[PDB]
Amino acid sequence: MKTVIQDTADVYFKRKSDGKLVFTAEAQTASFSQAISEEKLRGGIGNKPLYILKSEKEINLTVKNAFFDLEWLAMTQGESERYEVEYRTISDIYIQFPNVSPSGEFEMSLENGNALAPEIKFEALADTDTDEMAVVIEASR
Amino acid sequence: YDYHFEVNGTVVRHKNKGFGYMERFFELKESCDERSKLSKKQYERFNALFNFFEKNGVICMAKDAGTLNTSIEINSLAYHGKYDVMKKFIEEQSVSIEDDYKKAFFLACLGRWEESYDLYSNIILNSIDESNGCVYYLSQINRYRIYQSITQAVTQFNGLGLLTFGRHYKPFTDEFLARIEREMTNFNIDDLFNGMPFEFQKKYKILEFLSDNQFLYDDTVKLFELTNKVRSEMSEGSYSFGMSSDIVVLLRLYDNLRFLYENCLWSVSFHEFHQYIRNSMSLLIEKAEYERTRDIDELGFSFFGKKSGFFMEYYDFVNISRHFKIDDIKNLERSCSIDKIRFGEQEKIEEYLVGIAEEITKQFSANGMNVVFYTQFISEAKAALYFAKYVKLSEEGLGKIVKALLFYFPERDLDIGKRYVWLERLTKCNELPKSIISIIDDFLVLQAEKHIDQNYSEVSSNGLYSRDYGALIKHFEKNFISKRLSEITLCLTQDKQKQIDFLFKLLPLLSTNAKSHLLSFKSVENINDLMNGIRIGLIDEFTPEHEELIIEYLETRKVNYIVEKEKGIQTFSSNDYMSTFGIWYFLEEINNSKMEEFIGMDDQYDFFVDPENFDYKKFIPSWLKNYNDKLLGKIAGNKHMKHHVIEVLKERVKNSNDKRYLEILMNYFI
Amino acid sequence: CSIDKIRFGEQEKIEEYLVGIAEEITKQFSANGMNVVFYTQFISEAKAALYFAKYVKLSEEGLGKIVKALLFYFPERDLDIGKRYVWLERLTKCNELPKSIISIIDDFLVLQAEKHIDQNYSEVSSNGLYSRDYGALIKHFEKNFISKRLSEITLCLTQDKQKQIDFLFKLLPLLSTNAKSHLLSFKSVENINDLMNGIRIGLIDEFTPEHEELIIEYLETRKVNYIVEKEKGIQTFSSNDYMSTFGIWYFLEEINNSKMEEFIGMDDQYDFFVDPENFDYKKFIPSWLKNYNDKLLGKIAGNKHMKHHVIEVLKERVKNSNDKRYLEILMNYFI
Repeated sequence: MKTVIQDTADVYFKRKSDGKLVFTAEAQTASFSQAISEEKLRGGIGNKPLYILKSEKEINLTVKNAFFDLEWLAMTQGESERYEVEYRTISDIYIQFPNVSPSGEFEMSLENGNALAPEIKFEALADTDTDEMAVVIEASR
Repeated sequence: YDYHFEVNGTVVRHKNKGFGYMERFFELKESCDERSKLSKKQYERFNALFNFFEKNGVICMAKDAGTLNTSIEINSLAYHGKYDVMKKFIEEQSVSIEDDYKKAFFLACLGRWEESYDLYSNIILNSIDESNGCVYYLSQINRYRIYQSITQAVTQFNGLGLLTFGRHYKPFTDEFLARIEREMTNFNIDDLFNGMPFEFQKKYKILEFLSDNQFLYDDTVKLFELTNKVRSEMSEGSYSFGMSSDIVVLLRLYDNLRFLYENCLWSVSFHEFHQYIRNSMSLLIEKAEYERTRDIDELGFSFFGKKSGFFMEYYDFVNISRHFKIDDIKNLERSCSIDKIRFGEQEKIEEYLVGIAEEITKQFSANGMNVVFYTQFISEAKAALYFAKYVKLSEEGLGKIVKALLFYFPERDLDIGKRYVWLERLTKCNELPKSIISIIDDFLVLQAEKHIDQNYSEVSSNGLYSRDYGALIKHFEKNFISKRLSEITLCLTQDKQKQIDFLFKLLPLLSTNAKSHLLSFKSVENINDLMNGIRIGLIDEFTPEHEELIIEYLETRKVNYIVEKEKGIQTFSSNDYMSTFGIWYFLEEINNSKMEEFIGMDDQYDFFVDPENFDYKKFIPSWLKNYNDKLLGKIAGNKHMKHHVIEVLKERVKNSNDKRYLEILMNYFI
Repeated sequence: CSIDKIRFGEQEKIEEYLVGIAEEITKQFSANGMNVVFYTQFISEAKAALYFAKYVKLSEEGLGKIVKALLFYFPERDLDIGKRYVWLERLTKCNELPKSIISIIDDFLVLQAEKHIDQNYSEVSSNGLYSRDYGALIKHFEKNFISKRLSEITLCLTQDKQKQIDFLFKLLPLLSTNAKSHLLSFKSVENINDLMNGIRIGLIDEFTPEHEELIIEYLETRKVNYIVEKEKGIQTFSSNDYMSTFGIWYFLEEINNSKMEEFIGMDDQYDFFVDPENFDYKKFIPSWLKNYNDKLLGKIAGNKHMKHHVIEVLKERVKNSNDKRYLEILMNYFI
């Protein structure tokens, strides 16, 4: 007999200037892609005296089953911005992504919203001064 | 469409603009005190609904779910292969139509298609007063499917059957086929659901996909997207939490299998579903193999520790041995190696294999059974035995499997060449108990006795003969010289001329007492004695007599080459094992000074004869195409050979790389 | 797959389609704006077309029109400063840069310079690419580009323009000699970030003792913070790979100070180079091999002690996995 085990992760997306919880949802996937690019970035010998180690890093996250905060909804509906994300996956870890950007796209379903496309993507933004893309905290098992 | 009932068993609201009737159901399900306030009839209805939902796997709403331990159980004797229990139920009496509807499916599984068609025709008539449309609708669909199966099998048995079998057995009489052709004409299955009453079209809309082109129609398209997503997630290097894109595929496949088998729908035995199962199992196997060799991440190692939700079990074993042909498993093995992906619940797998062996043993008692059952069962029994090497069997269960494999198991499709491969694969996972070697000895004794009549030539699709069984016995156990097989060696006269050569090839387990008769009639040839005798032993080295015996061959093939060497033609001898002696020069198996004269006739002859002197710019990849162990070790002992072989392997890896050129490379050279 | 092997036909209607998309974007975003219900169902197609237009050969005028809309009028909500450069580089590399496009990248740079007048505006990328990448892309095709307007804006700074000073310093090679002197009088190498920008610009060829002292201070403070953090489970994952660069410098003997040996245990890639003989060996992430320069790969393969285990790691990653780069670095550079 087969038995399937399915874990879950809770994601909290909120604002920066305040602790205003924008919303909470589950976890679907995370892509950490660090690599380099074509030869146009570095051509000939160039900087022969010193090695420069180019590292293009991207941190994408996908989220489903997201409901928006009632108080935040009321505040924003009645009349640029930098946000943050916190994970609470299971031991259990505390993933914190500061300064994330919410991407997204509108999809129209023929069957009046079959699965209702509740997928939201975040991309980690790296500033010239800030460097902590993600902070991981370890707690009791 | 008010809710989504996801495959994991969680309900999520979709529109539900009115009062939520599903969440309020789970409220009463959780709180026992709130269930008391319901009326008596409503309380009984609540109990009946709770039983149905619990049996179907519905758990709770999406939000209040948490960790979910989803379980799968298929309660169908047809799925597990309990053929004897199916026959017992068929032969017994039917209490009602609900038992006949399952007896018809059991008959269809067993292969008695005509009886199942007649029983379905009866059920269509005896399902009028009972006034339940589900049985009538399913009986119509199943009868249509069985008629399609019969008309398809007729096209094969009256087609290639002249060479497929030879007897050209027609199990369907020419009058039954005409009757089903008359009755099943202008059926128009597509117009079967629309003709039913409007109440039926609304109560049982979910059954509309059966009698339609929709049968595994949307499922295939939805599986295509899931396969694309799963393949993309294995190349971008990304993780997945909760219900991954592959776990959805597994749960959806085991939903379809359960729905088809537990409802006795014959449509589970067609092409649109067979391809679906093949694709789902291939994707799941690939995804399981990928996890075992995942790349360690800077944060992903701690970010996602477990990362696993799959483990091959008895259900996977049966779905792989019943829906995968032998060829498909053959390509899959070389690409993905499941030897590290172990199978669990091996007690149930052992029971399944023992049942397959028991069936294959019984069916040669008469060997005149239903032909369709044989055609559908030999493929499944030819794959479970091919697949048992990945499962650790046990004593006295493996004995029966090796019994049935090396016994009354159809020779027309499991000839001795493939039989030896099956046996060696089975023994790979095991350690070859003593009883197994005794059974192999018995097979050898009966096979030796069989060819005593006139010839009994060992026709094998593969290039492996009966000698390979004894060779494997001695390679794994160099102590099998038992007296019983020698009781036919020298106790019989050495004038049969066919048993003589068979004991010649089975020589390594034969002693000098047997030799005095068996080797007496046999003599020494040019290389024929070497090709037969020393190929399996009894000399094992180029003895002083061989020092001159090879002299004849070295000049016979030398003049044979010279005839077309002084003019130039294709009359060179096809017996190219003269290269082997040249090859034997390289691996310390030829130390003759006259072999410097034969250099120049074969491009690879001086290649092997001259381990360093040979000009290695002349070296060619083709000399390594068919190759073995000690020569592999002999490049590793010659640095200059190795220097050119690594170069040619790299050039091939850049020019023509397909599968094997790195296969030769990585095992050595470093 | 390999779409580059796929060869496209009718590269005159595709060019017209892309030019029409660029015209639509320019018209809508040069005015007050686009309709919100129409912006939803058009921008996804425009982004896809401008990203997929790398395999199409466009003319000089069409390329200029497309670049002038991919840099100026494409909203920052969709295409940030990083993805914008990543999409412009595909168009630039596939052609020979007809010199009409370099003048547009220069205009984009001068627009960013004007934007940088305010103190609180900082570029937010997502790949690690900024305007300095645009400046290096411009130099990759034209070797001198003594900029006119960039030099003019550089010759206007004061002591209260530190953000403008930093931005102009990150684009040093595009400035003229007068602008170079005026800016270099206004700032000097004083920080790890400034030191990195100096090497990328091409100023510090040799590390003076002051640079070594600053690097040692950076390592010491990093060790102090690491010891502070280890009391808890917090382990920060940064985006600047300075520790790896220090190890790569030590391995190549670009520095001659042995005190880097003390700071072992702060990183795993760092200890792989500072103390390769005592590295843990299976704390080695194989993907590091995919980033190193070919000269770095050759020098790593030169060290036989490192080579002995790196060959096994690469063999394991090649036989089990399936990637062209891994086997390539295995067979050309390694054994």
